[PDB]
Amino acid sequence: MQPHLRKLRKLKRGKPSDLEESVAKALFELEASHKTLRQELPRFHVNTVREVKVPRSKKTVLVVFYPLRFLMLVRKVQRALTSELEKRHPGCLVMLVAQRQITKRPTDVYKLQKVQRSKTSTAVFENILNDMIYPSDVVGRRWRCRTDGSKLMKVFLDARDRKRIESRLRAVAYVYKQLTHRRVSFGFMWNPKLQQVSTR
Amino acid sequence: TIGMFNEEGENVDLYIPRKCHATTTLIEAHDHAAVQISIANVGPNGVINGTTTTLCIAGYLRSQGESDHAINHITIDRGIMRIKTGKP
Amino acid sequence: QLAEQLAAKHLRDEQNRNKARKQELKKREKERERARRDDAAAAAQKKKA
Amino acid sequence: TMMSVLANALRTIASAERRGKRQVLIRPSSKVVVKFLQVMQKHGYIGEFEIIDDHRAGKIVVNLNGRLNKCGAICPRFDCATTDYEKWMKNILPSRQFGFVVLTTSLGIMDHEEARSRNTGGKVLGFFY
Amino acid sequence: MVRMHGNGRGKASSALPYRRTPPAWLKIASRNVVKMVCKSSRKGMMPSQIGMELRDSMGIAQVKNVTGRKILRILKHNGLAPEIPEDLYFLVKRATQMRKHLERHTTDRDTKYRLILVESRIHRLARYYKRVKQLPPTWKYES
RNA sequence: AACUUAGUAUCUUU
RNA sequence: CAUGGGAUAACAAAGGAGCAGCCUCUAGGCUACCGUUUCGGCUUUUGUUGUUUUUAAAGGUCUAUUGGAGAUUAUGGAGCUGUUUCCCACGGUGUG
RNA sequence: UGCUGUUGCUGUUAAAGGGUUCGUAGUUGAACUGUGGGCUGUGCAGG
Ligand SMILES: NC[C@@H]1O[C@H](O[C@H]2[C@@H](O)[C@H](O[C@@H]3[C@@H](O)[C@H](N)C[C@H](N)[C@H]3O[C@H]3O[C@H](CO)[C@@H](O)[C@H](O)[C@H]3N)O[C@@H]2CO)[C@H](N)[C@@H](O)[C@@H]1O
Ligand SMILES: [K+]
Ligand SMILES: [Mg+2]
Ligand SMILES: [Mg+2]
Ligand SMILES: [Mg+2]
Ligand SMILES: [Mg+2]
Ligand SMILES: [Mg+2]
Ligand SMILES: [Mg+2]
Ligand SMILES: [Mg+2]
Repeated sequence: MQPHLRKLRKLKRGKPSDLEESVAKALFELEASHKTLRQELPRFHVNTVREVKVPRSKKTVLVVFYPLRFLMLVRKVQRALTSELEKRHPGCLVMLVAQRQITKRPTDVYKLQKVQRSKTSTAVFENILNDMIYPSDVVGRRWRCRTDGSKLMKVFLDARDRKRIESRLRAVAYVYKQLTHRRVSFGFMWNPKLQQVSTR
Repeated sequence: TIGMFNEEGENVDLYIPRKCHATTTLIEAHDHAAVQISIANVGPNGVINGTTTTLCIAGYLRSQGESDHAINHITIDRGIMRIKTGKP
Repeated sequence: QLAEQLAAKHLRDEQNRNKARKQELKKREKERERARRDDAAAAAQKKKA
Repeated sequence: TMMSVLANALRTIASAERRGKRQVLIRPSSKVVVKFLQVMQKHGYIGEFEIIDDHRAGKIVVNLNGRLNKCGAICPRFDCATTDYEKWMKNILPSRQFGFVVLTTSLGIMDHEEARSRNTGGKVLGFFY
Repeated sequence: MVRMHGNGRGKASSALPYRRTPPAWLKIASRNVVKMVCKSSRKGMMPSQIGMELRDSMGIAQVKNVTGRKILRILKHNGLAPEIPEDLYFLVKRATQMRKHLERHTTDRDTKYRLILVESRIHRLARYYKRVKQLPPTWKYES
């Protein structure tokens, strides 16, 4: 088969989709002729590629699911790899997300005690959000419970990263709602140590 | 529409006491320290036209010395006092 | 007697894990060689074109 | 040491309401405390409240209106059948026309009126009016 | 220390940061951090001292934040964990030193009072460690 | 409409 | 005593290298299985019951061998030797 | 008769905190695994 098809799982090599094929060629082309990615890509492959429209905006989001065992590999070169993939795919935002299993919360206390804590929905959803914003880290988290009974989560980021993530925040919130079916709102703190929220 | 109402829809309350505009506390008939303050509205010119805004402050707040702070908060809320000076 | 039973189970476990590690190393090398064949045939196509 | 987080939270709110504050900070937080606040909020006795995450037992900031007179936990939990509701309203509520006894039931945390409507008993958590 | 045995109400303690990510300027690999932890342990240093030296001279604020494992966990995985838990070891050492002083100073009743508190602390600590099976059953501190 | 940050020295001193 | 509900709690366990264990397609080669201080039991069709045996199947060790995963990079680690995209109105950010 | 107080007592001065500390039974004991979306209609929902 095509040499660039080993950047996908062997399941999808037979009949790759258009987006999976395009990502595979870009990863294979980046496997060479790139200093930082040549050291890590050869051991790396992706699971699937999914497109999200992100309404009230242009520049749809390409979500690239990869196996969780490559988390450290992706983390080391996430910034460079995201930029190169976005360069190869104009009019798109690239989101590298690790495929994670979720263990349904048992109704039995003895089964609850044996649940792996990284398989819980809360841990998985936080890690998915951390994947989404990776260069920036969560500096604070709050839940506003309105008088109507709704509870909305606000995630604060460091204001020093505003020029690198503010444009993508709307895309991040929608794709997070797609993957996790939970809502997240974003804010910026110029002094996270003192809980100082940036006004503008 | 305020107060105790009958099954026949008749208000059975003797009267409806005032509520403090700072703490939403009922002002009792024996307070004698609760005050009512009227602030005149001002038109485009510096002249009061015909109208006032009324504030009710419970007597306990005045005894604690927090009536001035409460009146500051209420007037800022109602748009009477400016919370800060303008930009230079 | 409990000591021999416990030791035997531990020995079986170490043998099982060692066998699995060898098998995974075998599949890794076979796939790596196959990847070499794919790249070599890619070079052959480049020579044609 | 602190034995009941819920009792600490409810007492903090009651003291702040008694002192006439507009905001009150709660520490530490818990799921039971949040559910108690939501029942209070659904009936209009408190305004907005915010849960602050500290990677520990979190904190809560509660916006207080002037409607809450008193809230308090009931210790021990004192399990309550469907026939014991009128007994508890008589004992710890100012009137049969307002105020709520909050219980924990297998259907969730809810006030006594909703618990009677769903025909379920439980364990008394607290009260507010 | 503070509250148990002596009605002290001190609050001094560390305040761990909210953001757990290692700083970007820390270029050291996790496998090397594990190596230093084991190397420091082989020199006889206790886990508390190992963390402080890494914090003071290597810019490693939290071993767990860098490697995902606590220092004692790393020592246990490498077979370098102390035979007796660190806090129990230090309490036993203090009790032995106090008893050595009391052998000559028989009228130091304040030290005798402090010794009672230390030995009581040892026995409560031993009860916990035997329950969680970090101490062999029939472990007993002998005066 | 509940602010994005709101100084200051004196005396002795192999 | 029976049964529905699982929020609040209780009992028990565990103290996390003190740890389970990746499945799957095809070939094959050996080995019957259990009893065992004891010389003993041991499926079905062979018309039936006893006796002696086979072809086997079904497990088990091994040689492989196909295709899929993996919750943590083996194209790795350590030891060893040598030398354009995006935002904005053109500017800014990111990766080269 | 809330003068036996589980509901529901009192203990600075009226009756009543043990001189201090350790401490076994006993009583009590922090947080967390979490409560879903979509569509239609409807309701001063609201900014
Ligand atoms: N220090 C060694 C320990 O001895 C233990 O064995 C000891 C215990 O089984 C038992 O000791 C008991 C003890 O159970 C019980 N809780 C208290 C009792 N005082 C002890 O008894 C012992 O001590 C007293 C005087 O101190 C002696 O008169 C007596 O002869 C002795 N058996 O008798 C043995 C003493 O020789 C265990 N082997 C183990 O805990 C450990 O090896
Ligand atoms: K005890
Ligand atoms: Mg003490
Ligand atoms: Mg083991
Ligand atoms: Mg009586
Ligand atoms: Mg009576
Ligand atoms: Mg009396
Ligand atoms: Mg007296
Ligand atoms: Mg608890």
